[PDB]
Amino acid sequence: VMNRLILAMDLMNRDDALRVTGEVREYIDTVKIGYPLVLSEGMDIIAEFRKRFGCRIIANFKVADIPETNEKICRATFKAGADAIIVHGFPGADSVRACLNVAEEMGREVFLLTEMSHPGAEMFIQGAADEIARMGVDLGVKNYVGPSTRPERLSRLREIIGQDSFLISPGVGAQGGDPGETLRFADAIIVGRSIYLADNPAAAAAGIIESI
Amino acid sequence: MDVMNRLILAMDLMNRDDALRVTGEVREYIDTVKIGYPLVLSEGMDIIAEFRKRFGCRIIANFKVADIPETNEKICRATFKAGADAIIVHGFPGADSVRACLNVAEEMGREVFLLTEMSHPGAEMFIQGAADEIARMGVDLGVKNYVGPSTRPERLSRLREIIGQDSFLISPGVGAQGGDPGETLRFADAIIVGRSIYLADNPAAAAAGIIESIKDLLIPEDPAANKARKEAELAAA
Ligand SMILES: O=c1cnn([C@@H]2O[C@H](COP(=O)(O)O)[C@@H](O)[C@H]2O)c(=O)[nH]1
Ligand SMILES: O=c1cnn([C@@H]2O[C@H](COP(=O)(O)O)[C@@H](O)[C@H]2O)c(=O)[nH]1
Repeated sequence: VMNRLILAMDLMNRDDALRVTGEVREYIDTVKIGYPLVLSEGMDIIAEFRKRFGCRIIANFKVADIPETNEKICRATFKAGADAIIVHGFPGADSVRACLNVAEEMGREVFLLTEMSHPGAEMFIQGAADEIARMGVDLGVKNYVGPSTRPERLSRLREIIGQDSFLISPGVGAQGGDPGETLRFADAIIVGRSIYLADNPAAAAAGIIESI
Repeated sequence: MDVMNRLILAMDLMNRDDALRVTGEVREYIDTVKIGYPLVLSEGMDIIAEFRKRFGCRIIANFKVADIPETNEKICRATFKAGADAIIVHGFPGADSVRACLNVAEEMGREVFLLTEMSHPGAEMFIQGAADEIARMGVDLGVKNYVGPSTRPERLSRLREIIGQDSFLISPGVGAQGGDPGETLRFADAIIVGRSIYLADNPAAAAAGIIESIKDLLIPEDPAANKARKEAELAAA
């Protein structure tokens, strides 16, 4: 099946970002580009990564606005070339639907963020996570994001979304999540700092590929 | 901060030429412009510095920051380096995520606006239920600027009760979203208007008309005087 390792490229300058992604090109086929890089180098960086690496791109933009603005953000992001975009479910169904409509029109994918992996996630997001996942199912969402740091929550999310839904999980490495335990429930893991901060990113990526 | 005429333009057009033209047509009425991702993702972050260079207006980056602490810090640094005076941050992700933003703003001398409740229908599903707690979290963290819904003025008064009168509160949803400017300005310090102005056949006339409606509420310009006014409005509410 698919490669189970996704690189979160959150370096903030083009030279370092391109150099490091190039070094691990052999180990990953999907790169998640977020605002740290986009706000520092521009949306054109998406097209450049696709040209240089031939990878799929997930725009980790945590879309969380009203429907009208969400539609605009998705349209600009897919025109820039991203294959998928990560959307927050907490702002509600209408906001998620606006994203899905644009994705359906352009043949792209929406990933719904159900529960985040950081400590602060326990304050409000965790309590809404199961309902958000259910909302996703009701809306026809097929791609989800869940926390590597809480495997029991990942298990519960998997129960709600089913075996056919695709689940990716961040929080591996720097945040404390374990690749193996995470992959008992998620289809793929997201790894950022553990790879990109390393003196030898290729060796770091290779090591993760090894343990899984 | 003090917002001229209590009106903030939400400039969500997606091309530079139209955005600069409309803002230029209404600059005599406002001194605060809110720029979000529709414009930034289309024209680049350099658009913020261009607006500051051209108009001298205050710029609030409406980025709805909602990531983990580490990423939030990066987004705020990049945004403030680009010229934004303030940034809007979501509180649903928790206290550590908001704190990360506040620390950068404190270090760089900028401001953080905490979004407590959104104005769209979907806000009722999860946000509204967490809104009072998010506002209290903001108070506990030292947050001094907030965003609340013009579409639910009664929710705004409750929010105002939690944050006090010294906190600055702005509110979107007026115009296209159907929000009530009059009831909203009993509680918020300023309203945000996007489409009703930028999609108008004459943006300047649209802005002028809204300001006339605001001036008719007889809201004091002096902060101390409006504080007294707001205290009485809240007691009545
Ligand atoms: O619940 C979470 C936690 N983290 N991330 C993102 O995944 C990456 C994780 O990076 P890291 O491996 O360096 O901690 C970063 O881009 C981060 O914003 C999410 O999208 N959701
Ligand atoms: O709770 C809300 C609702 N809307 N907005 C934003 O405020 C503006 C309102 O625009 P409008 O006047 O065209 O409806 C847009 O930029 C929108 O993303 C918020 O920040 N928070």
